[PDB]
Amino acid sequence: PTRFSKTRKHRGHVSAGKGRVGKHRKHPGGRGMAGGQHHHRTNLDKYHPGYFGKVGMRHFHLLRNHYWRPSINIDKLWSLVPSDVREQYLSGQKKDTAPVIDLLSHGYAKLLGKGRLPEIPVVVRARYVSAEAERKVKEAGGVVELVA
Amino acid sequence: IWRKWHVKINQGQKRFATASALAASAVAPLLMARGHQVSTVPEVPLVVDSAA
Amino acid sequence: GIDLRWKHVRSSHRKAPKSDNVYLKLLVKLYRFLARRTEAPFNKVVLRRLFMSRINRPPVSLSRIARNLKNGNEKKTVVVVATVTDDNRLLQVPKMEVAALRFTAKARARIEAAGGRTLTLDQLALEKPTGANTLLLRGPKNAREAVKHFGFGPHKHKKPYVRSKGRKFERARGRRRSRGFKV
Amino acid sequence: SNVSADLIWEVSRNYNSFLVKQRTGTFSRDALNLTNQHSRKHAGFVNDKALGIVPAEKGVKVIAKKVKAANKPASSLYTVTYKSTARKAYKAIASQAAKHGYRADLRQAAVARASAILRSQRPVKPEPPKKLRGAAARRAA
Amino acid sequence: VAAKKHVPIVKKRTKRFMRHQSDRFKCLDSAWRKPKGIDNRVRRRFKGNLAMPSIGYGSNKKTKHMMPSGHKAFLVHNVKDVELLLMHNRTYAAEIAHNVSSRKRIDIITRAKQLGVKVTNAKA
RNA sequence: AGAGACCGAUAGCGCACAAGUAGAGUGAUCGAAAGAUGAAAAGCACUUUGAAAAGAGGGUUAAAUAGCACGUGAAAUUGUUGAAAGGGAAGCGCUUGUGACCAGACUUGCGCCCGGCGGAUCAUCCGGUGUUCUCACCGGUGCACUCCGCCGGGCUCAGGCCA
RNA sequence: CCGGGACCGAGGACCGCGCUCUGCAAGGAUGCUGGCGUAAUGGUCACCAGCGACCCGUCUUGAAACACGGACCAAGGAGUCAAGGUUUUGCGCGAGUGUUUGGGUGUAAAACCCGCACGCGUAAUGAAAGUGAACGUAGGUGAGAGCUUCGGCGCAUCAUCGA
RNA sequence: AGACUAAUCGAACCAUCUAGUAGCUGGUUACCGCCGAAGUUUCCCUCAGGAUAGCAGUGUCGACCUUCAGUUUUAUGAGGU
RNA sequence: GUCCCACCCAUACCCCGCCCUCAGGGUAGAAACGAUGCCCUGAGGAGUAGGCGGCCGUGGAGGUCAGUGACGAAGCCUAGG
Repeated sequence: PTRFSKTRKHRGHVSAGKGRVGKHRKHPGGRGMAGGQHHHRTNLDKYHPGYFGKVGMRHFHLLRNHYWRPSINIDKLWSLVPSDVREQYLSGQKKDTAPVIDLLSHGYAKLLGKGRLPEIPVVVRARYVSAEAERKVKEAGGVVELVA
Repeated sequence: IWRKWHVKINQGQKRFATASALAASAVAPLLMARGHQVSTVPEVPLVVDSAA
Repeated sequence: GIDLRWKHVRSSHRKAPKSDNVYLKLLVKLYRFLARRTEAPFNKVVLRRLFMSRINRPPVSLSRIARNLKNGNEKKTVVVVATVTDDNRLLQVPKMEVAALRFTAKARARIEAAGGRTLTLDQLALEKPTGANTLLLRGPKNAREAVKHFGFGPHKHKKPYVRSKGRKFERARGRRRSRGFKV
Repeated sequence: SNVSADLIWEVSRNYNSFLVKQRTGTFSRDALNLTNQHSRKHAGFVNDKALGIVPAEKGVKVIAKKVKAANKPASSLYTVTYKSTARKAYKAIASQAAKHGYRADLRQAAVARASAILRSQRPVKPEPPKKLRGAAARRAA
Repeated sequence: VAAKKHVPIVKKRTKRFMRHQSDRFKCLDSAWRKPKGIDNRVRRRFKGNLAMPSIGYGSNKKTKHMMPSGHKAFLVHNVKDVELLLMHNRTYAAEIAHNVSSRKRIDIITRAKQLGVKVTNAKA
């Protein structure tokens, strides 16, 4: 909508708000990132430190699929079972059954461990697992298998 | 010819907005203020028999 | 002449909401009345927060309210002029009595399943018109992604605007000391 | 509920099909609006109880709203025609307004509108012919 | 019918704020325009030049928009419009639109004479 | 072939018209201006002055203030008539004066007393209907120191401009 | 303590502070009287008169300049659109969010419905192989709006010592 | 003779690339209200120009925190005109 | 050259009226209100480059005035309001 924009309030004032001494010429300073090392160095060194230079080794023909392994913490593990079944377990009316959660189906590969866990035995099937995660799931009463 | 002619809005807001309109369609003071001639109609939500 | 340093200096805080919600306008009328004809500072503070903008009213969560429900507060009224959301980590929800601006679908369901009550601000003024036995809460104001870029500079440990994250982007010179200098 | 007189005023406080806005004041063309001003106090089509006066063939015709049958406009208007005497009509209207708490603030306005309608229903007096002063005195000669 | 009682009417000015240099060029309407030149005389407020419209020239808020008789103008188009002035005999005055047929004009004046409303543009 | 929150004769393609035409250059090439009488030509018979172009009468039309220089017809610029000023510029701002021209406002309203005229019908009660359930409408009775409309006389209050 | 003169009369039931206290000069002007009811008061325009008044736009420390453009009039005439960022305002949902590449259907370029994948976010750090977030009621200290059984509990945020 | 090559020659004329680039001249269209500057520091084949800090506007938020001050008094230090 | 009386006028100072901007208050067992309204109180008003707010006009689109018009719409002229 152009009916309310600052260009409609400039009609009648010569120079259209761009100044009388500096007249808004075409390209004073150069096009693009010109002068990066010469007259725009102050900007490129107060901000963006690290722009120039080379670092690290290179890698020909990277295939991103080789590096697919999304993770999941340990406090969100209980959010993988439906709500109605979940409340039955946490409220304490089963006492004799344990859920076998399969991370791979729900789209996870590694089970990291960050939070706490309630003292109910479970069974986890993962591709990768961390040292801290293993300890917590084991002291709760369950075990973790490797499935590939 | 490549200015932005059409626009895109959320389906949630579409349904919210159309629901609000149906609700206001049952308030007789609004019917008058918008310009209709309903000073005769028996009930403000009309429902015909459907046999007719 | 009068030789002053300031003149015709406007205020600095909002004096009316900039939104045009019809239901929100009703709240403002009601609390204008209450704050004018009462002496409880609870009413005046609630009035001002009704004007604020979405970045000045951050969301609170069941865990944050649950934190303040300890050490002898299990029977006060929590009031939050903001949205109230659910927390997927709190495994067992205590018994509460909340008065908020709007809840989420799951947040409302879980509170009423534990055996509490969810109110609105009009009902709150009808039950406790002076704020007795209440406690006001806020959300985390500095928890936006856009606040980690403020005041960027050398020796500041802030976040830069980069189009991607990886090896080739703003690492070579000025960060590591092995290529020139460091910040 | 979520509907009320106050809410309806919020929706129509800015524009409605009964409004006539131009420079030097705004007016409203309603049947149930006394004094034809645009205000919450006088907007009849929003309040749950209002009054209106319309000139009949010999007298006035007073109309009010029945708070119970609000969702049925066919029978939601109490109508009575006063055609007997000015003073008796004045008394009946004032009592109808401010005796049972049915908008006791429109008493003074209801009486005044009745006075205007009856005042206009009289036979008019003839205007006296104009004069011409200096301009047309020369022309008439 | 005379209008309501009111305080006396003061105007504070009667001239029309003509535009600088409109008496010398024919391609310059006399509507006022802000002179925005570097070294203009009127913009610098020299002595002996045209004045400039300020906000200190405004009129009293009680006597704003009233014609010298005491009423305020109201533009009407048909007979249903002059009926909106039923409750305002002593404050407003009707004014017939310029695109109304001659028959409609005489019809309106009859209804207005009954209602006791002053009409300004009434054909002699 | 169908459409548009597009342009409306200096716009929209260079072209709404005998336009890639008229015209320029040895040549490759360059390349315009120009829409609208009236519903219907009913496109002015006849007389008269003039060498003729044309003019004046007289005609057609709702209109010739539409006459093939044709719908509407602004400004720059020009003619006639009417008013006024001018000793090496004119124009302009503040304030009176003379002359010309002109919009408003007032020309009654309310109330009381006496006399006259005309009418259906004041308070009250009974029946029916509606409604905000105590306030009203309709029908009947009510019949002159009650009520209403008009006229005549007298009286109080108010109402325009300058002092 | 007594005279003489000038300019002004804002407000619109009572409510107050008071005094010389059947009242008052105390929170803002009333009383009596005269002429005229129209060109008389008032307004617009033209001209004479007293005082004042250098040509606009622009660059420049400095413009009325012996600095540049401008004979006059009418129409045309200059910060826009797309992709990608960023902060702020309004809105919907909320640990999730996003229908429209596509399918179903239709009063047909409109409106309405559907879901597998996918994008952003929920986890960082190293060049890399790799590893991967709770001792405490998610810590201690000084301030903090608000609440409070008056003892205290202390949101957001600021400073500091720790994990 | 840098002379002539269609009134054109120290490199003809015609169409396209082409709306070729410009740190340089010229212009940049209605009204009212409130606030209101700089020609200075550092860097650049920088000196008719840019980035950076400063001066300015708008939007707010925390309290109404009771803190502050181009100033004076009292006590106590430094200076080489 | 020194001293002493009276007098003259700035957009400066004092008092009063009016306009706007900013700040502080009152107004629902509503006989109530363009609550974006009304009422009470105090101070201030210069401005290029520049920033923000409010309003007025033009060509088109949706809704509404049951809008105007051959008994005369649009347009144009007018020391007439």
